[PDB]
Amino acid sequence: SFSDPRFDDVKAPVDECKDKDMTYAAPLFVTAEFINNNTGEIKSQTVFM
Amino acid sequence: VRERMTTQDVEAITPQTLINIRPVVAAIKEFFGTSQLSQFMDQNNPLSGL
Amino acid sequence: IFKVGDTVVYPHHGAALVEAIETRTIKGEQKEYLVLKVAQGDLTVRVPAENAEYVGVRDVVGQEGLDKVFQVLRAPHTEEPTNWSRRYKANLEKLASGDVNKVAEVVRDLWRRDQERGLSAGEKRMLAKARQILVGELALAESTDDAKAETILDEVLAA
Ligand SMILES: C/C(=C\[C@H](C)CCCCC(=O)O)[C@@H]1O[C@@H]2C=C[C@@H]1OC(=O)\C=C/C=C\C=C\[C@H]1O[C@@H]3C[C@H]1O[C@@H](/C=C/C[C@H]1O[C@H](C[C@H](O)[C@H]1C)[C@@H](O)[C@@H](O)/C=C/CC/C=C/C2)[C@@H]3C
Repeated sequence: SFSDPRFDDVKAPVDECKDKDMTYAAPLFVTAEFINNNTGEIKSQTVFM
Repeated sequence: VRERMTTQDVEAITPQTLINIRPVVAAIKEFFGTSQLSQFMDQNNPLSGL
Repeated sequence: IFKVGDTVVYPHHGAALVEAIETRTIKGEQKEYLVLKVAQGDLTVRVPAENAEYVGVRDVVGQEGLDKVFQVLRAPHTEEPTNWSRRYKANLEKLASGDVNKVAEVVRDLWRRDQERGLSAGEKRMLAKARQILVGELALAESTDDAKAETILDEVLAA
């Protein structure tokens, strides 16, 4: 499955990114979850997208 | 993901072992750079920005 | 079998901790769905106790298996010919099998190997990974520190 994309803060402020040529970014966090139909478990990691 | 799903053995995987986000971030950066719709902000005056 | 707060080794992920045993619903029933977080992958694993024996989850073995592998090492003389691809496939299948004693014997064989020969790059990668998981299982077998288990290794590894 895939579930609940959420964000952190920005990596850097505006003019700092403009000066250091970095993209004004923010991380994506996603509550990913794997399930086997064979025996049945949740595998609920938090994948940085 | 579907490709490696069969190749990977059971009770040994996790979504971190399954998911490659490298093509996703490549698609995002390949759109924000080097597209047609992404553009330098034409900003010789704030009206041209607007 | 299992109660909340007990360490329990889950293959292949190794030692982990139970947070609760939920009885969540599917097909009407509610079963022994124990929610269990791990330390390495940072994920919560709902496990039903009805197939905890299917997946082969394990209460942490202590001094019995510890002195077992400590009986095995310091003369781990094994024969494997120069078919080193066959060797690597064999120990990789063993490593997938997840037996503590065999995994310990093979990483001590790798210690005996790189003591003289020097492993490959991915061979050393597999070496360090299996040392990591085996040392985590050891350091919770004596319920102690990673540095403690590494000093334990150094004082038993041909020692
Ligand atoms: C022909 C074209 C763009 C031309 C270069 C300029 C547009 C016509 C401007 C005009 O005459 O009024 C098209 O551009 C894209 C899609 C198809 C075409 O691609 C095309 O055939 C051409 C380019 C497609 C992508 C280019 C990406 C990068 O090339 C540089 C950096 C990135 O984008 C470009 C940005 C151009 C901004 C222009 O802005 C204009 C003024 C100047 O002509 C430019 C400063 C302003 O008038 C502004 O208001 C108009 C913007 C165009 C609206 C959206 C265009 C998307 C800059 C030249």
